[PDB]
Amino acid sequence: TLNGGITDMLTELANFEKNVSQAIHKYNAYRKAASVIAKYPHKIKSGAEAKKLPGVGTKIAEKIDEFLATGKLRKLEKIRQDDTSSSINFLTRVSGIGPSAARKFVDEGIKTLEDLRKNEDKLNHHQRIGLKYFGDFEKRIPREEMLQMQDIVLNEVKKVDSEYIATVCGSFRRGAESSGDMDVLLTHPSFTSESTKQPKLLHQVVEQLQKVHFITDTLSKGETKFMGVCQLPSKNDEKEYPHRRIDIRLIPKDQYYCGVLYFTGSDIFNKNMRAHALEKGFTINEYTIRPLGVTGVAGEPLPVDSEKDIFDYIQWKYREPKDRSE
DNA sequence: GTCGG
DNA sequence: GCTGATGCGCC
DNA sequence: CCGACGGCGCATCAGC
Ligand SMILES: Nc1ccn([C@H]2C[C@H](O)[C@@H](COP(=O)(O)OP(=O)(O)OP(=O)(O)O)O2)c(=O)n1
Ligand SMILES: [Cl-]
Ligand SMILES: [Cl-]
Ligand SMILES: [Cl-]
Ligand SMILES: [Mg+2]
Ligand SMILES: [Mg+2]
Ligand SMILES: [Mg+2]
Ligand code: NA
Ligand code: NA
Ligand code: NA
Repeated sequence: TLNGGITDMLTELANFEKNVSQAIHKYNAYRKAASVIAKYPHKIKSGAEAKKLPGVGTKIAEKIDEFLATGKLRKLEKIRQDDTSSSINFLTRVSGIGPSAARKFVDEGIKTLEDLRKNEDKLNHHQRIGLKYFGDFEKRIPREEMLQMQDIVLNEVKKVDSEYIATVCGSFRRGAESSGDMDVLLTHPSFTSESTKQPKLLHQVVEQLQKVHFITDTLSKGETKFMGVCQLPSKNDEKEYPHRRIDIRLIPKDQYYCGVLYFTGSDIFNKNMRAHALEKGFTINEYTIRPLGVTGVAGEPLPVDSEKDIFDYIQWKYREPKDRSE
């Protein structure tokens, strides 16, 4: 793609800052620069040209100058040749191992998948699951399979109570031809900002999905969020489907539009949308859009009747989910 | 790492 | 148990 | 050691 060299470089640096340096703001700066550069509709011919974009400063402009001149960056060469860095970065790819645990493990000489397997007693349940399905979770899900999964989920939710409404969000709702995982937004009339009437509204759905063997394991679970694992059933003498990650989020029904905006993403579109909201004097989360009063504190939630209404408050032209991907 | 108070 | 900080994760 | 930077759910740890 156009300017793919540059956005790959900046992404790789981003992941280094997050996973090795533990520098989440440098991670976020590298993410933002890559984002702006990717939507820039010309070939970047210099770092100066790039510097003009919001989120590109001197140091990134200089890196872009090097890469444009040489087709590589020495900094990233050194990082790739550092075995310790590589090991730490690699371990964070296990679901449940973040930058902190990855550094702890590598400090104790645990550097490979083999090592994690030999030292399974050192892992929490989440991590054990991340490891068990490490290969599967590296793979994307074709949209064809996402359709089957949607259909299993909607049907089983329908069977618990026909008043539930389940919406597959994330990259799927953005129309992607493959997805990293399944993200499901769930609402029920009994759960609103004003009132929780039923207990166990999420629980009911999860247990039903476990009962039909769709959901296979649980990473974490509370009253409104479920993180876990699921699997399509497969046909005889045909290899199984990979196990997949699934996220379910129960949102107050009167807050559907804020929730579906959050859960549709992308992640960087969300952060950028929320960033623009702050400079417009608003704050947005998955529940509400609120005005910022001086003293910092946010005021009452503003009424919202559509996804677009949230765009309106901050004066962004509406973006279809298609055009919310990076 | 970048931008803005 | 609490409050608050950290570590994991989600978009 | 200019500080903010998007915002939060679930699990767990420190200091009560
Ligand atoms: N864009 C910047 C740059 C620096 N600082 C901070 C860092 C210091 O804690 C404080 C005062 O730094 P200086 O004395 O360097 O700023 P001066 O304006 O006094 O420098 P000069 O003597 O160049 O005019 O401001 C800031 O708030 N915003
Ligand atoms: Cl940082
Ligand atoms: Cl809403
Ligand atoms: Cl809120
Ligand atoms: Mg997803
Ligand atoms: Mg997800
Ligand atoms: Mg994601
Ligand atoms: Na810039
Ligand atoms: Na991880
Ligand atoms: Na509108």
